[PDB]
Amino acid sequence: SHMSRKIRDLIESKRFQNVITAIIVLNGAVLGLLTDTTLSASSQNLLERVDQLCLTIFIVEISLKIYAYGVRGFFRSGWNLFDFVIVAIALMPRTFRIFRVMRLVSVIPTMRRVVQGMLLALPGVGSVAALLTVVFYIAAVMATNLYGATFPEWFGDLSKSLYTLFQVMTLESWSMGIVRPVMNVHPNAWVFFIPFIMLTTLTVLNLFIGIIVDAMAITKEQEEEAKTGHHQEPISQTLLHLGDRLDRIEKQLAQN
Amino acid sequence: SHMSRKIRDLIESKRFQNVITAIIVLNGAVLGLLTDTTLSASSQNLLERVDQLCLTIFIVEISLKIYAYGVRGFFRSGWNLFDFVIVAIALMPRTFRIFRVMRLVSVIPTMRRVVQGMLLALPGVGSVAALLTVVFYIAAVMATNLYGATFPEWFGDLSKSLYTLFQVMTLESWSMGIVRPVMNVHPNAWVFFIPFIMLTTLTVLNLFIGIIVDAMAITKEQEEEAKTGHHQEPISQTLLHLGDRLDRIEKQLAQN
Amino acid sequence: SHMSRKIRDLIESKRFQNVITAIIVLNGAVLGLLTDTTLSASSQNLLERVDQLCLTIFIVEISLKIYAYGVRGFFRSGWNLFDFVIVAIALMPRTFRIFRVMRLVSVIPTMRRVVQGMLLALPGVGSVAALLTVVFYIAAVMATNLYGATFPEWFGDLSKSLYTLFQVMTLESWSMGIVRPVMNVHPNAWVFFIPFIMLTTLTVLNLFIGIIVDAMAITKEQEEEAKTGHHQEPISQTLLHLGDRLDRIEKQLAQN
Amino acid sequence: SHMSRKIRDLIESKRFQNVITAIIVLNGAVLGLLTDTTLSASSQNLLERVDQLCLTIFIVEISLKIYAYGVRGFFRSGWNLFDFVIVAIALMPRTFRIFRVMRLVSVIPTMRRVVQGMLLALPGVGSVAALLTVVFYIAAVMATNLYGATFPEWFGDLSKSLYTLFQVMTLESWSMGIVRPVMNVHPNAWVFFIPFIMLTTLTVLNLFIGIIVDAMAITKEQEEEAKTGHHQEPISQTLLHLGDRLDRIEKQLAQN
Ligand SMILES: CCCCCCCCCC(=O)N(CCO)C[C@@H](O)[C@@H](O)[C@@H](O)[C@@H](O)CO
Ligand SMILES: CCCCCCCCCC(=O)N(CCO)C[C@@H](O)[C@@H](O)[C@@H](O)[C@@H](O)CO
Ligand SMILES: CCCCCCCCCC(=O)N(CCO)C[C@@H](O)[C@@H](O)[C@@H](O)[C@@H](O)CO
Ligand SMILES: CCCCCCCCCC(=O)N(CCO)C[C@@H](O)[C@@H](O)[C@@H](O)[C@@H](O)CO
Ligand code: NA
Ligand code: NA
Ligand code: NA
Repeated sequence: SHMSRKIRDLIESKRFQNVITAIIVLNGAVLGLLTDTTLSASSQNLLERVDQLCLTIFIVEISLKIYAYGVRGFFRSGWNLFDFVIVAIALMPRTFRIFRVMRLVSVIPTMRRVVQGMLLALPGVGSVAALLTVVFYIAAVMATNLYGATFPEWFGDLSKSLYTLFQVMTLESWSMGIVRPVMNVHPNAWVFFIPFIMLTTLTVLNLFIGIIVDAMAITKEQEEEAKTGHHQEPISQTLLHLGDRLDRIEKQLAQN
Repeated sequence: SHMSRKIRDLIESKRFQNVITAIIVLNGAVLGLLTDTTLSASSQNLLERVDQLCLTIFIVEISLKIYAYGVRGFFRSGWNLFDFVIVAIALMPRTFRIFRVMRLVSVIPTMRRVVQGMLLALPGVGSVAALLTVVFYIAAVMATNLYGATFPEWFGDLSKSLYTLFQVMTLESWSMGIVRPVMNVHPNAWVFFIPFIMLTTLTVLNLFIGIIVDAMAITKEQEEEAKTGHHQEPISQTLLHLGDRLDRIEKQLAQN
Repeated sequence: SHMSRKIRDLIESKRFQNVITAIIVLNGAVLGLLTDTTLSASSQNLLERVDQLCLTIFIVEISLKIYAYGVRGFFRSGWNLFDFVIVAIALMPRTFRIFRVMRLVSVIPTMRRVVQGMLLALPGVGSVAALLTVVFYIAAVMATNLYGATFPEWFGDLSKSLYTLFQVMTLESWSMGIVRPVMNVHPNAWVFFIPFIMLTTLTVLNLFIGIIVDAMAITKEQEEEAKTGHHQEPISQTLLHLGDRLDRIEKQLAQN
Repeated sequence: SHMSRKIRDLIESKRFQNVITAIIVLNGAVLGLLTDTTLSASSQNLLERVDQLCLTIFIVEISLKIYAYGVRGFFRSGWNLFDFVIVAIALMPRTFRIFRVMRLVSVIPTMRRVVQGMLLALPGVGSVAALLTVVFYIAAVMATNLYGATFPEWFGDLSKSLYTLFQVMTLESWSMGIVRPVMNVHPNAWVFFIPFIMLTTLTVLNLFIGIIVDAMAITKEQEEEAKTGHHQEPISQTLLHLGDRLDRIEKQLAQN
């Protein structure tokens, strides 16, 4: 229909995106002002009405999209489903309303592309992340059995051990706060903690670098495709096509 | 005119740059000596006169440049505008006079190229930086509402929360100083702080690596252009021109 | 024989790997539950029987493999030898039974490939690691002689000095906890500690980056070979073969 | 002469390097044992004689080299000059004798190549290092003037400010130890310290990454040259030579 097509063009315009972005920012500002515990009853009531107005504008925006794309066509996108859930959970009584400021990511295409690159890079580091998880679990069981009776606040149970080993991997007071006090009772505890630090810092840096390198390459391809319609072909494909042109001319020269 | 041309050649010489660099260093040294609170009145007066002499030499230098390049031609460069502002603000009464040691960057071309590469890499990481800003704002609102009444020095208001979340992202006493004391009152606070650390450290490292990788490539191109007049063409352009030469010879062999 | 061939196909199936993986996870869960010191005698007895059952399943699995591959054929693989040692040490009475959760790495091929890439990258960083070791040894001898009599808990002997220099390299309380107290007695101690930090942080980051970059490239080749049978040839080999095709056609055109 | 040639072949053999390496290790071990303050007079005397024996073996080694290469030919190498200085300073009475364990780097060629790559990468990061130095100097002058009277232990003078800003750049107790106590007196001090941290951590990581990336590439070329006599030509040179072969065959086909 012509009407649904005029609505799609309104939705996909730069001005509509700018208005929705401004309402997300306004809603985020009123939720930030609502943290101020010194506000008067009238000021709080006013800010709650601005929040209610912002939420109504998002309802109109979402309904406008579902009509212009169709129920199955709208829910086909993960970003639209996210926008729908974020707005729908506010209707029908979580206390974390500030999470709808995440709509700045879903509404702005360049920010959406950064997050997409990070999410798409996750499967590729799954085995490095599983290796770190295995090391953490093994270390937490060992630390609990080794130090739980003598240092129960840090290692009294599996949950406590996982927490203090995460602190140890981040290098936060690992020695003055944790390992020197442990070594006063268990002199060889450095044999456990120093290899734990070497392994986890190497593995977490491998995990982070793997995410970053891949996310940057995916996002760069997505930026190229969003502007020109296509991305730069990999150097391997360029060299493959160069070799194909050489086979075509070699078959020639030989007998032609 | 011949005079303006002789002045331009004086300004663009290696000896003039070396003299201006020496005056910036001398001015920086006298401002560093002026921090010593034990100095006599005569010693302070002497150093203030050396500072005044340095500032007069920069006025002569700047005027010499504005005459030799023209008002619009001088202000066409951002570095010249910076040099002009830095010297002009000293005339007419900020207390931070030490900021004119930044002229070492604007005067030395290799240092100027490092800063240029860093500034030019900023637009390309704008979406990663905006994502970190969104995460910080959301986390600061949540932390204020969750912990502000029980830990008001760290999370009593939005400003306090942003400050302590910046400390938490840098891993500084995050656990022994902040999260273990918070968990004594809110046992599940690790559910907030550990994902906050994982997300912000990954995102800030993505931001820093993106700046560094791009700044290094831009600065390297600028060094090449400043020495030879041109930079190394990207491998994609070399492979494109190689494919063009193959099309020219294939059209040949086929029927020639 | 046909029987050994039917057993090999059972062992190499996805379902057999999934069952062995589930038994490793179950054994890891019962060893994690056994850390809970509040368990009843009956609960502990039950968990010890589940652990015994898991260990028997691994014995059947290992025996099944040794028969289907031969004694020399099974021990030809380092992963099979690891699986054998891990299970065999449990029979005949270390207290660290949780180390058999490392079998998740040896049993899952994608996790095995991550560890293989890390182990294979170690020879290539051996000289960077030896340089860090030389710097640590020299610094520990100097720190012991310089500060051992005045700060014996941190530098009283070589072992203590190596431990506190490892803490200093990780930047943990290096200044508020170690160097400011040392400088109260030895004012120029920053001349030792600040160059030590600059050198070791640069060298350890070189060591970690060298491991990560190489492990990622080796693991990526191993993933390619495990799926297609071969890996992507290096760009140097592609350009070498491209130059060979040009020599074949140049010898032609010249006189043909 | 034949004798000098037989001596050069002895010096350049793998067995002579292995003997000199073993004497460096032995000398390092006796200097490490000499740190033990509980040793008897006889044990100390014995270790000092082993140190004296090691030093005599290095004198014979150095003299053997100066005769076999000539005075100007020996001193032509920076490593030989280093080996000469290190041994010669021990004769004629620094207390840091442990520095002759640095001869492990000069004697072992693969370790020598790592250090060479790091030294050769230094000129290329000189402008990034100068930028960090300029930022540190400016910040130290500002911090001294801003906080020196209220926090004289940390910022009382330029030297104190440089030290605590180096601690702040390493993120060590930057907030709980330095900036929160400063903000109790100067509430806006975060406006100084947070941009200082952002700038210096970005710049020091740029400095470290620039050193590492270049040192790794130089060392890899040096390893290739030491084994085969030549290094891998850069991809740019391979593509340049590929384009030259295309010009030779295009001039042909056109009219041949
Ligand atoms: C891979 C990273 C995994 C990090 C998270 C692991 C710990 C999660 C469980 C947990 O933290 N607790 C269990 C829920 O009660 C709370 C405590 O057991 C523990 O945090 C102790 O530190 C307490 O003493 C705090 O007061
Ligand atoms: C993205 C990074 C953003 C980091 C900076 C955010 C905080 C900026 C505002 C601010 O720090 N203050 C507001 C100006 O008054 C001061 C305090 O609210 C706060 O710093 C508390 O820590 C006080 O208790 C200090 O004494
Ligand atoms: C390359 C990294 C090497 C790091 C490990 C070096 C130290 C290993 C030896 C060691 O730590 N000790 C010797 C065994 O007794 C124990 C103590 O000498 C020392 O840890 C002191 O800190 C004590 O005061 C602890 O209570
Ligand atoms: C680019 C990195 C530069 C870091 C090094 C800068 C400081 C060097 C000078 C120095 O540290 N001192 C001057 C020599 O006396 C000593 C003290 O002024 C200072 O260290 C204070 O912390 C004292 O209170 C220690 O007790
Ligand atoms: Na700390
Ligand atoms: Na740190
Ligand atoms: Na600390």
